[PDB]
Amino acid sequence: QVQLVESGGGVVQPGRSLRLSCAASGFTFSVYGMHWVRQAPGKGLEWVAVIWYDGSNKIYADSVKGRFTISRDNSKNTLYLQMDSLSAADTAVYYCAKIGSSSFDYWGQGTLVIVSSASTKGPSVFPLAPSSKGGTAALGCLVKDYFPEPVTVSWNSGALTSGVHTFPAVLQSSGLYSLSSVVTVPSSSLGTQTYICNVNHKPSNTKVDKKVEPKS
Amino acid sequence: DIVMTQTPLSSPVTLGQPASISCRSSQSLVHSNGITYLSWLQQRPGQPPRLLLYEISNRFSGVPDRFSGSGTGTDFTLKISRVEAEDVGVYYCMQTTQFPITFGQGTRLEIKRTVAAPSVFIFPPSDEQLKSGTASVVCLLNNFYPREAKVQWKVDNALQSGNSQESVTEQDSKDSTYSLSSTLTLSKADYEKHKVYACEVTHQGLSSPVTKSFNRG
Amino acid sequence: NANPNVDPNANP
Repeated sequence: QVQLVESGGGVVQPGRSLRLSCAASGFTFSVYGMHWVRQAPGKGLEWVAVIWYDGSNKIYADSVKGRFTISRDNSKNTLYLQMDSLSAADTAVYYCAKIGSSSFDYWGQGTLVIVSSASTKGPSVFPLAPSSKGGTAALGCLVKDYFPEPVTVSWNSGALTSGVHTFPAVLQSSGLYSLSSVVTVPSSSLGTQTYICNVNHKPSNTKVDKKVEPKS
Repeated sequence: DIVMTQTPLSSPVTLGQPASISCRSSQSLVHSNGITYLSWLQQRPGQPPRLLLYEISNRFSGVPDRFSGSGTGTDFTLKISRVEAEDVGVYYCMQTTQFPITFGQGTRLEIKRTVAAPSVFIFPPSDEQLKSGTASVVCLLNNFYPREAKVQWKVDNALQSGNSQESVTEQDSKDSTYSLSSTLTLSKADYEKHKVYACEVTHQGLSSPVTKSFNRG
Repeated sequence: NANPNVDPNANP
């Protein structure tokens, strides 16, 4: 039940700052050093910084020396990372990692930090109703015209998980993203069971819950 | 910095067959205390990395016995005796003997399986989007192998190119298939200029091309 | 040299 939960990701203008958090549970946070690792979209893993169990010593990667600062609050079991003077090269998914088993034994889920000079645009959720229907029908939602990445798409507030295929976003010709999230469900539940898609675009603060009704 | 070189970049292995991933370091990873601090990481699609092996060959908590580790010094190998469906993703080697912690580039493990035919569903644009002036027709291809497929948009029985974008999912961890969505975005004026909207799919599983169509009425 | 697996953790 060792679980690491990160937060603080979003979009930031070049030169500005952003602070990430990492909640630790299931172990004694005060006696383990911590790491920060990042992964650019489609690229590999790159170490960022390490902090001692008490914050007495700190080591940084050469690419982030002088801009990133690692810290921790053992009274909260939380690991922090202040990122100043951000660049488009710093766009990546950032992980915190616990030391253990002579390796990085446990990781957080990852949070996305994007550095872009483009305006933030909220999405517009459109329903994909089941009509053409053997006993397994398909329905979904359309998250269209948003920027930047990402969007959190869940079904039935997280209750519907099987058969879901959230497609990767595609950069349209208008510089805006648009993905689709579908789910195959038994045809006997198109009217007995209610299906709602939950969309959340963090950079624009837009939470949309849209019901996908059938289409006879 | 110790340079980690992983080979190859992609490995197409058949289901149930053994697989092996090599990792090479620029220096010896044996520390001053005589312990080789090399680890193997597994990153499933859309998930964080999880620890498979530490200190070359030691298995982490809840790691299946089919994952194995060998090699010593500067050459290392991660071996899977039976490749299963949960084994999809990228694998990274990591050193923790020096403090500039360096990772490998990664080895993507693609799983070869039998042919699977795609499930073709078409979705007309919503009336809510029609009020916005735009209209998007989605063509869904669900659970198919291999990844190669061709989706052709025929608006009013006329091949259309240039107004459609596609998105293929990653290989699934339950059936090792793929899913594809093709969105044809047109204006409402151009949408009401035609009647029959169809997407024709050709796949290795499909003997004859499958066409899903709807009319604006 | 330092041990990244032992030094950043609490001393036994």
